[PDB]
Amino acid sequence: MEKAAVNEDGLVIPLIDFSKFLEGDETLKLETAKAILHGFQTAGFIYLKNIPIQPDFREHVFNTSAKFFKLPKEKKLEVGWTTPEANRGYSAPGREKVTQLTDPAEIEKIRSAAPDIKESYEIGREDEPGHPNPWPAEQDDLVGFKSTMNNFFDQCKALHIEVMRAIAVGMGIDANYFDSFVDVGDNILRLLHYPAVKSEVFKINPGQVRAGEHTDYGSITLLFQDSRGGLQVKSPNGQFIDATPIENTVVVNAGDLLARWSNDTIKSTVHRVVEPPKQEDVHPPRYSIAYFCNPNHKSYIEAIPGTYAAESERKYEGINSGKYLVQRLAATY
Ligand SMILES: O=C(O)CCC(=O)C(=O)O
Ligand SMILES: O=c1[nH]cc(CO)c(=O)[nH]1
Ligand code: NI
Repeated sequence: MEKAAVNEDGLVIPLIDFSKFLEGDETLKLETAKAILHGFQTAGFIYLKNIPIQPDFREHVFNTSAKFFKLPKEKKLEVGWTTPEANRGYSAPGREKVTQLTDPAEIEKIRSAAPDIKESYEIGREDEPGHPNPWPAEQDDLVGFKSTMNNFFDQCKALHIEVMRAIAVGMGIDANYFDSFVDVGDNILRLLHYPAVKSEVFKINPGQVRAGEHTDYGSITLLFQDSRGGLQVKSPNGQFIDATPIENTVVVNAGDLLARWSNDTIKSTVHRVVEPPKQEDVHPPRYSIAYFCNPNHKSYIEAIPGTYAAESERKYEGINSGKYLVQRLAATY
């Protein structure tokens, strides 16, 4: 019913008014839920507008994130990312080093490699046994950092549950089917800062990007982006298409676990972040926030009802959600 957020090269990413799922009469609620599902089943991406998270709070959260990344290099490494099983803390991709152990076939590539021009900080739920968040010190500009981000984590946690309900309603299964699979909130709030960079850097280092192509791992990802642009989604014809920023929208995409969970009725689509499409000498800083939603780590993941007719259509063996994720997170090391 809304004009598509993206409509190019066979890639159609719908723009959906989420308040119509939450506040509509039964007919409108079903129409919206079906629009949401259909978006996931085709593009694997949707844009939501009029979500319960408020614009001025989102802007406060973006300012708060920007204050963290202005912190000195040493203060950010203090709260550094440790292990894949914690998946919490600060990181910036380093350049790989040639060493005595390295194979000479790889040396030409290692020297030419260009790491993503980004830095990140990841926050998990506060009360996970054995995995506390490495919070920075609450002083000067970072007073309120914790309470703000925990607040935002819980609002995104609520939105996750609501988007899965829309998926359930659109599938015509029990509206609350996913609740017990996602109620723990084993999610990851990834704050991202892509620093100001000269456009010539992308010519000097050919193949250089802001974020490498990938699929996300979990159920869904709530992606809040600023107005800079650069996010691209891969079309059915194999081309990366610009996911244009639209004010007060959240870009929502399915991850590999939901794809598998859905018996591949829902798509998990390749995406990346390159230079903004506009031509300029210097690209200003880009801020985004990726809230990775996952099934409960304890959840066992096998085909959702109504995603297959005969058992022979089930493409995948059952897996534990938690184990799967750590394998994805630990693979690159
Ligand atoms: O920054 C963005 O717009 C996308 C980042 C992303 O896809 C990710 O962190 O997984
Ligand atoms: O926890 C994470 N980290 C990174 C990704 C992909 O960028 C993901 O999907 N989930
Ligand atoms: Ni991603």
